[PDB]
Amino acid sequence: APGSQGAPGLQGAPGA
Amino acid sequence: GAPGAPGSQGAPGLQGAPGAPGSQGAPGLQGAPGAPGSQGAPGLQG
Repeated sequence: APGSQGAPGLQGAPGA
Repeated sequence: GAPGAPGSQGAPGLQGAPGAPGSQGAPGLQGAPGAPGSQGAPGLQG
């Protein structure tokens, strides 16, 4: 898993 | 006694070389990965 840093998901996104 | 061997000679040995450490090895291991594209989340609600 390590390597995919930054925003591999929504993160800041409260939702969609 | 003129018989003798002042010029027997040859080419013994012929050393190849002392060292030559490395023509070329591993190109590399890439590194920081990448899934080319933007894995964004849905925009504002809607």
